[PDB]
Amino acid sequence: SHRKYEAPRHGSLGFLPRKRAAKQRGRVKSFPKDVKSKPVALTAFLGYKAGMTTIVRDLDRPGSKMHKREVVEAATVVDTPPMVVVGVVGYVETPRGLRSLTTVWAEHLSEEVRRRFYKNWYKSKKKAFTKYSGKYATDAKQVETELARIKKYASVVRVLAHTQIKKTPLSQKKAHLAEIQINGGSVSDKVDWAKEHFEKEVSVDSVFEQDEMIDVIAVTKGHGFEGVTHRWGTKKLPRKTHRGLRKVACIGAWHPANVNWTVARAGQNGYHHRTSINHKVYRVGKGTDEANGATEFDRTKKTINPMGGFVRYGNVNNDFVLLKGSIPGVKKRVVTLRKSLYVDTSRRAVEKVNLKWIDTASRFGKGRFQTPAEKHAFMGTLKKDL
Amino acid sequence: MKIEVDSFSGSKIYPGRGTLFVRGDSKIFRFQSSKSASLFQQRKNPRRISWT
Amino acid sequence: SGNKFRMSLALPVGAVMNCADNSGARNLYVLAVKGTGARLNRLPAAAAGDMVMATVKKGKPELRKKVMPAIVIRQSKPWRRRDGVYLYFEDNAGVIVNPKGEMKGSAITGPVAKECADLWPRIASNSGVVV
RNA sequence: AAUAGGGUGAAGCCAGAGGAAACUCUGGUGGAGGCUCGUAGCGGUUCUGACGUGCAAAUCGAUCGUCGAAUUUGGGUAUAGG
RNA sequence: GGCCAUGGAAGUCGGAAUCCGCUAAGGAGUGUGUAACAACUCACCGGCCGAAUGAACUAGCCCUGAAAAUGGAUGGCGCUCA
RNA sequence: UAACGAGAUUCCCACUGUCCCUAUCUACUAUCUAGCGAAACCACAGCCAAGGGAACGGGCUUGGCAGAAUCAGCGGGGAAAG
RNA sequence: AUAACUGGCUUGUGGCAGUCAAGCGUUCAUAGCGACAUUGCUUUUUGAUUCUUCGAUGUCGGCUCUUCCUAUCAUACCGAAGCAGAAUUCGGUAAGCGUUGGAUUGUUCACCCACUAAUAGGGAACGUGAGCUGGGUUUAGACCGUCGUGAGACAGGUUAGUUUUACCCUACUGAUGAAUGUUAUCGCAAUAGUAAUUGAACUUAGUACGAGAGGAACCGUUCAUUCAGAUAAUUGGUUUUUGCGGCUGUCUGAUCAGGCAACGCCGCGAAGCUACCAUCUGCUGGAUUAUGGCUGAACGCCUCUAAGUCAGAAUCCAUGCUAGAACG
Ligand SMILES: [Mg+2]
Ligand SMILES: [Mg+2]
Ligand SMILES: [Mg+2]
Ligand SMILES: [Mg+2]
Ligand SMILES: [Mg+2]
Ligand SMILES: [Mg+2]
Ligand SMILES: [Mg+2]
Ligand SMILES: [Mg+2]
Ligand SMILES: [Mg+2]
Ligand SMILES: [Mg+2]
Ligand SMILES: [Mg+2]
Ligand SMILES: [Mg+2]
Ligand SMILES: [Mg+2]
Ligand SMILES: [Mg+2]
Ligand SMILES: [Mg+2]
Ligand SMILES: [Mg+2]
Ligand SMILES: [Mg+2]
Ligand SMILES: [Mg+2]
Ligand SMILES: [Mg+2]
Ligand SMILES: [Mg+2]
Ligand SMILES: [Mg+2]
Ligand SMILES: [Mg+2]
Ligand SMILES: [Mg+2]
Ligand SMILES: [Mg+2]
Ligand SMILES: [Mg+2]
Ligand SMILES: [Mg+2]
Ligand SMILES: [Mg+2]
Ligand SMILES: [Mg+2]
Ligand SMILES: [Mg+2]
Ligand SMILES: [Mg+2]
Ligand SMILES: [Mg+2]
Ligand SMILES: [Mg+2]
Ligand SMILES: [Mg+2]
Ligand SMILES: [Mg+2]
Ligand SMILES: [Mg+2]
Ligand SMILES: [Mg+2]
Ligand SMILES: [Mg+2]
Ligand SMILES: [Mg+2]
Ligand SMILES: [Mg+2]
Ligand SMILES: [Mg+2]
Ligand SMILES: [Mg+2]
Ligand SMILES: [Mg+2]
Ligand SMILES: [Mg+2]
Ligand SMILES: [Mg+2]
Ligand SMILES: [Mg+2]
Ligand SMILES: [Mg+2]
Ligand SMILES: [Mg+2]
Ligand SMILES: [Mg+2]
Ligand SMILES: [Mg+2]
Ligand SMILES: [Mg+2]
Ligand SMILES: [Mg+2]
Ligand SMILES: [Mg+2]
Ligand SMILES: [Mg+2]
Ligand SMILES: [Mg+2]
Ligand SMILES: [Mg+2]
Ligand SMILES: [Mg+2]
Ligand SMILES: [Mg+2]
Ligand SMILES: [Mg+2]
Ligand SMILES: [Mg+2]
Ligand SMILES: [Mg+2]
Ligand SMILES: [Mg+2]
Ligand SMILES: [Mg+2]
Ligand SMILES: [Mg+2]
Ligand SMILES: [Mg+2]
Ligand SMILES: [Mg+2]
Ligand SMILES: [Mg+2]
Ligand SMILES: [Mg+2]
Ligand SMILES: [Mg+2]
Ligand SMILES: [Mg+2]
Ligand SMILES: [Mg+2]
Ligand SMILES: [Mg+2]
Ligand SMILES: [Mg+2]
Ligand SMILES: [Mg+2]
Ligand SMILES: [Mg+2]
Ligand SMILES: [Mg+2]
Ligand SMILES: [Mg+2]
Ligand SMILES: [Mg+2]
Ligand SMILES: [Mg+2]
Ligand SMILES: [Mg+2]
Ligand SMILES: [Mg+2]
Ligand SMILES: [Mg+2]
Ligand SMILES: [Mg+2]
Ligand SMILES: [Mg+2]
Ligand SMILES: [Mg+2]
Ligand SMILES: [Mg+2]
Ligand SMILES: [Mg+2]
Ligand SMILES: [Mg+2]
Ligand SMILES: [Mg+2]
Ligand SMILES: [Mg+2]
Ligand SMILES: [Mg+2]
Ligand SMILES: [Mg+2]
Ligand SMILES: [Mg+2]
Ligand SMILES: [Mg+2]
Ligand SMILES: [Mg+2]
Ligand SMILES: [Mg+2]
Ligand SMILES: [Mg+2]
Ligand SMILES: [Mg+2]
Ligand SMILES: [Mg+2]
Ligand SMILES: [Mg+2]
Ligand SMILES: [Mg+2]
Ligand SMILES: [Mg+2]
Ligand SMILES: [Mg+2]
Ligand SMILES: [Mg+2]
Ligand SMILES: [Mg+2]
Ligand SMILES: [Mg+2]
Ligand SMILES: [Mg+2]
Ligand SMILES: [Mg+2]
Ligand SMILES: [Mg+2]
Ligand SMILES: [Mg+2]
Ligand SMILES: [Mg+2]
Ligand SMILES: [Mg+2]
Ligand SMILES: [Mg+2]
Ligand SMILES: [Mg+2]
Ligand SMILES: [Mg+2]
Ligand SMILES: [Mg+2]
Ligand SMILES: [Mg+2]
Ligand SMILES: [Mg+2]
Ligand SMILES: [Mg+2]
Ligand SMILES: [Mg+2]
Ligand SMILES: [Mg+2]
Ligand SMILES: [Mg+2]
Ligand SMILES: [Mg+2]
Ligand SMILES: [Mg+2]
Ligand SMILES: [Mg+2]
Ligand SMILES: [Mg+2]
Ligand SMILES: [Mg+2]
Ligand SMILES: [Mg+2]
Ligand SMILES: [Mg+2]
Ligand SMILES: [Mg+2]
Ligand SMILES: [Mg+2]
Ligand SMILES: [Mg+2]
Ligand SMILES: [Mg+2]
Repeated sequence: SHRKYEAPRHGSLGFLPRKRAAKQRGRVKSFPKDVKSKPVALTAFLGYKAGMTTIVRDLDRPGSKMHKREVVEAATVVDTPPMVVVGVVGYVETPRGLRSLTTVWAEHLSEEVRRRFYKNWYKSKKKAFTKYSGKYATDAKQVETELARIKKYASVVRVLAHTQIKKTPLSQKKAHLAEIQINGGSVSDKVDWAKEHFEKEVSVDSVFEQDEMIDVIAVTKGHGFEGVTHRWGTKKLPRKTHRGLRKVACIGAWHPANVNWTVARAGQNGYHHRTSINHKVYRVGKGTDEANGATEFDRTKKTINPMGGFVRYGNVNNDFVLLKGSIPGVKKRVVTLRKSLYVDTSRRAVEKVNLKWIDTASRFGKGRFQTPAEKHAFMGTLKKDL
Repeated sequence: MKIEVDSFSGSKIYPGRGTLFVRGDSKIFRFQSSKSASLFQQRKNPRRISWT
Repeated sequence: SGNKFRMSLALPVGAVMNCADNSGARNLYVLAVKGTGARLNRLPAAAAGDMVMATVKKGKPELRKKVMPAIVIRQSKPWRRRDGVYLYFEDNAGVIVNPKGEMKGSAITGPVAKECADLWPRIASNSGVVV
């Protein structure tokens, strides 16, 4: 017999299996499609989730009841110090898919990126890339030959870049190394750009502009093993049910004499790889700017950091990106920021954002001050100040 | 945008922070956090709350 | 005649609110909410500015035992406005109206949510303080 | 042989008041009852709770009926398979 | 402008009639188009051309008729002058 | 039919997480370890679909397929056990 | 060797659909219907039978959850009308997507109130009891009515009546892992899965249409329903932070400072977790179905079709998204 009433299914079948990600660094499954006519430019950047804040902004949305009126919106801070270019990979179009042809590396690698290739760095002789560094001996013709091979045969050129994680407050010393696809220009142009950028820093302001829409690749928060009630949002069984109520009562019909793959079952929740799209860039801040949190209406000399620092992260002393809303991951997670895969002309995508004010009260409690000067002005002299 | 002031303690209210209570007599009350709001719903005297 | 943003629902089916107009009713018992879709076991629920089908549980005898439209004008469940402000009233109140949103009373006691006044010009006309 | 602590306030009795009388009223005192709230006790309503290869071949937890009598109970004794 | 109905319908609204004359040729009308006519077009007759043509029926294969629940069975693959 | 009722039934006030619609916390389990160490059950065993068949196959036929050793949960099946 | 669930054959009966076309439809058989007859399909009815199970397959209903069918209630695109508009009716491709909240009833069924785009019908051992519940039915106690001399009966009514076990195998959900020289980093992508859905308001516009009454639609704009995936700014919830303060009883001769009350109680309470009780995000190309066409024979005309060809659906395949074959 049929179900008494027709209700929608619990959960999405397009995010199965709900298993842990193979790596903690989210990987870009698909890059923006290459257009030769554009200039040579990067399509992605690596950052670290610092924390969330609040802004005030005047809305430009004709026909809305909040048009030209202040709205209060949640925002996410991504600490993004400039990345260092250390390598380049060539991809070839084959009848079996993309296949990596060659990887060319830079002469000098910093210690933070050479720690990426080790599980026990302190016990090692640190021999990685020493003979390869010797490959540059007084003519470096091996490197030029491989680069010419890439120019001759590669159809997709990607750069290898790593974060400068020593500039962040994280205690982790391993850098995060990723492939970032190069778009724009011919294959020769991409290869020349990659070679000429070896051992150089690339900033966020060269990849993302303000008011842009970008996508976020990250691994979500882990919750461990979870029951069906919270893992899948199933209905709780009555209070008086024997042997418990946080279950799915019927896990299958008599036939097929098996449990179906579509039935909600208890298991591991969170720590999934996710791609979240259409997050607007409200601010690309600079670490050298002493008015990160200042706007054109709030001229308080103020960094983006709240009072007492970001909870469980620290201070953002680098360039940063202020994104609208929420992005996947937890604090300190490595986050991949990717350019959008399509052209959005909606009023939400083309609106020019001008910020009024950014909240910098403490996130560690009911903070009520934006600045220590404001605090001591409100409370006056204390006993500890003498 | 405007900085608001707590009705019970004088604490500075920034956009979004705290709750806003409209009594039956349409008097508008502003609370910067749940702490002062909870005291007010207990009909405490802010004049006698030692930190307001 | 209006497009108000989503608000936290305050009055599920079975809730009894105050009747804030001088029509002679004192209670308004919610039995349905206009615009409620389908979801198994989920109760229809109304926010301020929502049209409701209601009966008068307490009031003049000629107002009792009938289904009539009403509009919620204030709610005690806090809800967030697009300016970030969380606000709530001291009580939940409504007024009896037509299917067109026209009041059967002629005055409103107490404040009215700006969400409700922005959506029903009839209730705005008869309203005093609007928050 | 055993049965915390409270509530209610029956007869009888004392004083005063009204009435022509027959009588009535008020304030106390008194401490009745297979009365009542409720321990121990005796019982075992509900969770159709726990457990349900148990601590246990009937228990455990909360909740509950009654709790000064047709009360509870030890021992001795009598009644024995149509 | 055949008639009667019908304001009128004159072929083209419903009824009648179902005629005659000439015509190789014309329905007292095929339709468009009209308030009706006009107007255009078909039955209809001819002028042109260079051998087929029209109607009804019969039965072979194929198609329609042909809608059920796990995914699935000419045994499977697959097969189209097989 | 007053009073009484762990009796059956309907409604109202208060209360409420019974529910909208779920969330959070504590102890003991579960979990891992040292030591100790049973029982039910057992033709052989253990992936599916269709066919046919004692008309609902783990085994047969035809297909899909198929790669050691494993852990915590789970309650579709073993037409599970009793 | 034989009756009460499911299952199997049948399909009278139940349900659904055809054929001819006497009639209905102001005229007019077939826009929409359609008698007398006649051909079928289905197994959600009930019969008929008794093949399997009586060294037992837990027999109603509801709750929960997944999936499938289409004879489509709504949503997409269209053809038809006795389609002027609006509305409505018939039909095609269509199961991608949705199909509700309640009063009474154990109910399935039913019937009302109400919202809604719609409140379609069904299957999977009449799905689903080592998932629950146990109101009904169907043990034993008891009451009533009728029947019986009686013990008792009732397919009549009523009340109270134990719902057991998973640690095995498989399967599902997740989690490790030997060996394919070792170890590390970055990758490719076969295959499998897949995601969005519907409504309202403004403008178009009191316009087209219409005597009037009435009254659309495309582009665009702002919101909302159901769903999905995240997130913890803010607000709310939670407190063994037993963090701070308060309170009672008792104990330490008093104070200070503490112990206990099977976390003693109360107010606040960060962090963490978490809520349509909070916020953010949910993409764009091709090929097609129905259908409407172009050229064009067959058949000197005609014809969307035969060869060839254009546009085109909530469909399909990609883009994108999830896993990464532990013998790629
Ligand atoms: Mg069912
Ligand atoms: Mg790709
Ligand atoms: Mg090589
Ligand atoms: Mg090579
Ligand atoms: Mg945890
Ligand atoms: Mg944790
Ligand atoms: Mg949980
Ligand atoms: Mg139970
Ligand atoms: Mg157990
Ligand atoms: Mg915080
Ligand atoms: Mg709070
Ligand atoms: Mg329900
Ligand atoms: Mg006297
Ligand atoms: Mg006296
Ligand atoms: Mg006494
Ligand atoms: Mg007492
Ligand atoms: Mg006894
Ligand atoms: Mg007991
Ligand atoms: Mg029990
Ligand atoms: Mg047990
Ligand atoms: Mg027992
Ligand atoms: Mg008691
Ligand atoms: Mg007691
Ligand atoms: Mg007793
Ligand atoms: Mg008693
Ligand atoms: Mg005997
Ligand atoms: Mg004998
Ligand atoms: Mg004998
Ligand atoms: Mg005998
Ligand atoms: Mg067939
Ligand atoms: Mg089939
Ligand atoms: Mg075949
Ligand atoms: Mg065949
Ligand atoms: Mg053969
Ligand atoms: Mg009772
Ligand atoms: Mg009772
Ligand atoms: Mg009765
Ligand atoms: Mg266990
Ligand atoms: Mg051990
Ligand atoms: Mg043994
Ligand atoms: Mg079949
Ligand atoms: Mg077969
Ligand atoms: Mg079979
Ligand atoms: Mg068979
Ligand atoms: Mg069968
Ligand atoms: Mg099988
Ligand atoms: Mg078997
Ligand atoms: Mg085989
Ligand atoms: Mg194994
Ligand atoms: Mg089983
Ligand atoms: Mg077993
Ligand atoms: Mg059965
Ligand atoms: Mg069957
Ligand atoms: Mg039949
Ligand atoms: Mg049949
Ligand atoms: Mg029949
Ligand atoms: Mg018929
Ligand atoms: Mg026909
Ligand atoms: Mg049958
Ligand atoms: Mg039927
Ligand atoms: Mg038999
Ligand atoms: Mg049988
Ligand atoms: Mg049997
Ligand atoms: Mg049995
Ligand atoms: Mg059995
Ligand atoms: Mg048997
Ligand atoms: Mg049986
Ligand atoms: Mg069974
Ligand atoms: Mg029910
Ligand atoms: Mg169909
Ligand atoms: Mg249709
Ligand atoms: Mg007609
Ligand atoms: Mg479906
Ligand atoms: Mg299908
Ligand atoms: Mg789609
Ligand atoms: Mg509804
Ligand atoms: Mg219903
Ligand atoms: Mg109900
Ligand atoms: Mg009810
Ligand atoms: Mg009900
Ligand atoms: Mg009921
Ligand atoms: Mg119905
Ligand atoms: Mg059946
Ligand atoms: Mg059944
Ligand atoms: Mg059971
Ligand atoms: Mg059942
Ligand atoms: Mg079962
Ligand atoms: Mg019963
Ligand atoms: Mg049963
Ligand atoms: Mg009985
Ligand atoms: Mg009889
Ligand atoms: Mg008699
Ligand atoms: Mg008798
Ligand atoms: Mg009998
Ligand atoms: Mg009976
Ligand atoms: Mg009964
Ligand atoms: Mg179990
Ligand atoms: Mg168990
Ligand atoms: Mg076992
Ligand atoms: Mg076994
Ligand atoms: Mg497996
Ligand atoms: Mg497994
Ligand atoms: Mg897995
Ligand atoms: Mg859409
Ligand atoms: Mg208008
Ligand atoms: Mg008008
Ligand atoms: Mg007009
Ligand atoms: Mg006009
Ligand atoms: Mg006009
Ligand atoms: Mg007209
Ligand atoms: Mg009008
Ligand atoms: Mg439109
Ligand atoms: Mg969620
Ligand atoms: Mg506390
Ligand atoms: Mg206190
Ligand atoms: Mg004290
Ligand atoms: Mg002590
Ligand atoms: Mg203590
Ligand atoms: Mg004690
Ligand atoms: Mg609190
Ligand atoms: Mg909090
Ligand atoms: Mg913490
Ligand atoms: Mg959601
Ligand atoms: Mg949205
Ligand atoms: Mg997407
Ligand atoms: Mg196209
Ligand atoms: Mg075509
Ligand atoms: Mg063709
Ligand atoms: Mg991989
Ligand atoms: Mg692999
Ligand atoms: Mg091999
Ligand atoms: Mg091999």
